[PDB]
Amino acid sequence: ERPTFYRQELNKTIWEVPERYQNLSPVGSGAYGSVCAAFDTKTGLRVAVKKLSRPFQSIIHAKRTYRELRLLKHMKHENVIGLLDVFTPARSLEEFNDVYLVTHLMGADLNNIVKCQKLTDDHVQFLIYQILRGLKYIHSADIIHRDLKPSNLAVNEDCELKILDFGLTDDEMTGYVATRWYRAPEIMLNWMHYNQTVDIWSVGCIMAELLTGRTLFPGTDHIDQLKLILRLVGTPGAELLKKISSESARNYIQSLTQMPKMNFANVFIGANPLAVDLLEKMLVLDSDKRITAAQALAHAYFAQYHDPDDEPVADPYDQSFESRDLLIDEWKSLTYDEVISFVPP
Repeated sequence: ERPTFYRQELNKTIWEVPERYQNLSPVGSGAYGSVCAAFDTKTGLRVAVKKLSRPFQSIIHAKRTYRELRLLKHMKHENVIGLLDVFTPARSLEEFNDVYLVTHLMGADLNNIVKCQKLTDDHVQFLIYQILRGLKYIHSADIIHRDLKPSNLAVNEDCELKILDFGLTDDEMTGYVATRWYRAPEIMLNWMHYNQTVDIWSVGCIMAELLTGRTLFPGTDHIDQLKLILRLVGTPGAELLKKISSESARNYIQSLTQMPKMNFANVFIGANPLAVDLLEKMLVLDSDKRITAAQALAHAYFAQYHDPDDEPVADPYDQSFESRDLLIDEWKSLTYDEVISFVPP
């Protein structure tokens, strides 16, 4: 059942893939590996074929490679980037070295959408609706995205959306950078263990922006960002304070001049009041009191799209491997096993 593979060198990289993938075209690269756009003659879609570079260079890499493959194979939802195929030209574990992932190619991320046009409220309900729909699925499996942002949301000409490369160095989070602007404060300052409510905070930031055309919390750094946040939602109370482990963070938080939550109706002037209500429920300083993806889908803002019968949950995702210490060669074997055992949808 092994498909026939064919080799070729495109932009200094050798690609050895099944013949079902045609017209490969280099669409970029990075620290992760090279990526080609291709015509998948089986599904008929335009796909992204990524060749992982040195997936087993070290224990840490070998694990990351395994983790991403595991996460991609699990996701089966219209609003979440799923795995269309995974392969290696190797005929055995001894020859196993390169890994290729095939995912659907959506076109552009949310950032590129907003650059080309001005989104109506109807566009925003639909886009947030889909994000929440995919998040309910993700969360039902006890999986946290961890780094939801406009660049991690692919959209197409029909406004359909899919959540991309989930959270898998802080340097990328320093300064006036977008990569940190959508992060819940409790994880930004390592105040506590992050749970899925961290994603709901990212959604509020994104929805606010789509409504105003402006970044909700464009901090010049972590502290500046924290002040922009506390200013909007108020400084912490005693109940939220007890939940912060670090005695230093508490002392710091208690040093700030206390402020009340601002009126969201006067921040998001002219926005649909339902959207304003929902944002107040998403941007709650205490993560335990944030609205859940499931609860949010049922909020009146989404009445035109909500359908409790077309908002599926996922099968349990087993992440026991996360707390497992193995050698590079063992992680590689596990990875190999996941590849050859892949079953097309």
